[PDB]
Amino acid sequence: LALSLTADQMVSALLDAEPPILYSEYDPTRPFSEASMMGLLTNLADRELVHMINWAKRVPGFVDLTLHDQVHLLECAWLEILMIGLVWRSMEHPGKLLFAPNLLLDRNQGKCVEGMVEIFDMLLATSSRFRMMNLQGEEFVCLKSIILLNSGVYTFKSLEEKDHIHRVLDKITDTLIHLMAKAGLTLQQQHQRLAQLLLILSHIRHMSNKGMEHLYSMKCKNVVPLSDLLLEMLDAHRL
Amino acid sequence: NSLALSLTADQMVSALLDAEPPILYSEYDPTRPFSEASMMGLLTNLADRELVHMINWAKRVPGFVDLTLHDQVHLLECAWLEILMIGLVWRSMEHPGKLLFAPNLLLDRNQGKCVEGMVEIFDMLLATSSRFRMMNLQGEEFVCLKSIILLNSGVYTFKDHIHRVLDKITDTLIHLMAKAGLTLQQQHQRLAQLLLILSHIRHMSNKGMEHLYSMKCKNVVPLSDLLLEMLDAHR
Amino acid sequence: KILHRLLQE
Amino acid sequence: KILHRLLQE
Ligand SMILES: CC(C)(c1ccc(O)cc1)c1ccc(O)cc1
Ligand SMILES: CC(C)(c1ccc(O)cc1)c1ccc(O)cc1
Repeated sequence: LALSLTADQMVSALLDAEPPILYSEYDPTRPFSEASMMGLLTNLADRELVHMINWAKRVPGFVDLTLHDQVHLLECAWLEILMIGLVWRSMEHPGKLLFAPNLLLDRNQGKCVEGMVEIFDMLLATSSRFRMMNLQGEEFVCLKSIILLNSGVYTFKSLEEKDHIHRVLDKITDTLIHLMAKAGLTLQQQHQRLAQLLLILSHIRHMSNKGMEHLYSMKCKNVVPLSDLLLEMLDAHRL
Repeated sequence: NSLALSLTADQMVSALLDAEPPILYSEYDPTRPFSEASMMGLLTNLADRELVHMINWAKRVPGFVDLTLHDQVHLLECAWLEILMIGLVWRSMEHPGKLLFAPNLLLDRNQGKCVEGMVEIFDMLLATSSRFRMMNLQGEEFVCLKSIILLNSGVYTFKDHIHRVLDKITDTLIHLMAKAGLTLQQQHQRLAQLLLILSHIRHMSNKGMEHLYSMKCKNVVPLSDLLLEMLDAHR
Repeated sequence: KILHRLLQE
Repeated sequence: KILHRLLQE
């Protein structure tokens, strides 16, 4: 099925699978502490994970994998996926991270939490990059599925599994080129932009790992509440 | 204006191939195998010497010496471990199951256990090497990938010049794949597969950085001031 | 295993 | 910083 999709059917499929944008519990009047602001973000993240899990099932080729492999891909990629979604929502708000329609933050507020400001700056910088490139929604959904399939594929007959993932990855690459060609880009421009887009994933992996360590830090501090699902995701990375 | 952007595909390839640092040897003790202090002692010693060559390799990467000294410092600080690792992986490619840290220091997974928390990094490295092998990665492709790491990894933590050079290197990769007879679809597919591996290499670097930090804090083996400065740059 | 269960259900 | 000296040396 997944390997049968045309470029357009792939785009449509991914666009149809897009999770919703959730709201936070943020009260603009309510005073902000360290434990409360991180609580809002962690509360939000926890609810996003549930939607992300069900979104993954609609990503072409994902359900073709063993349950053990699906678990692995999500355990590895979850924070990268949240982050790239955040950066995408934040594109139209220079200097701000749109965690939710009712929660728009800047680097200043990202200081009620220790060590948060570094990760925020990286997220903002990625947002700038998206803006500089004029990232398209069609390209974003491709990138997000690439993260899900690629991020854990090298840390897994159990090789027949890996082979299929690479086939689907190639399919998404074709989709990206197809998109760029439609946008009237030259063959040189297509290859250049494709590279520019994939290079971003390196910086997204980086932010995820820095953020993952920040999460473990918050957990051990035992000040901010972490959901049971979030603790298990965090545990998957050990640390 | 940078001389880098004016070079042709072949010229870029040649410059990079020519900039390649040498393959260093480790200390020649044959009856050392192998504790934790001696293991990490050999590796950190090797890393320190490789860094010196890396710093002078970077200066020979077209477009790099056109950046301010500060940008050069920033890029190397960010990318140094990714560059050691991709070098290690490349060298280890024709040696399935083994990591060729040096011609006289070819280690396997079991030996990774010798050091606490290094077996996980070993497996990742070994998986990357195998992946590279099954892709039949070429040396010309490898040097392009390595300089891409140098210019890209720290670029968003700061611009136009670097991205123009990055584009230039992208042109160079495609140029190689076309030169090799690959079809269009194969060219962009291979371009993507190669670049996607850079994400894993970044992951390995982050994990390796944490491991090197814990080894520091255990104060098992002393680290050179240089290696300590490169580590400390990651806070 | 929460994630495992959500993936099934 | 050593890196600065090496980058210039
Ligand atoms: C996991 C976290 C709460 C989050 C929540 C939601 C989101 O969209 C992106 C990230 C988070 C972690 C670390 C961090 O520095 C900021 C936010
Ligand atoms: C920095 C380190 C000694 C190294 C040295 C040389 C090398 O080629 C690759 C890595 C190293 C650090 C951490 C690690 O887990 C393995 C090796």
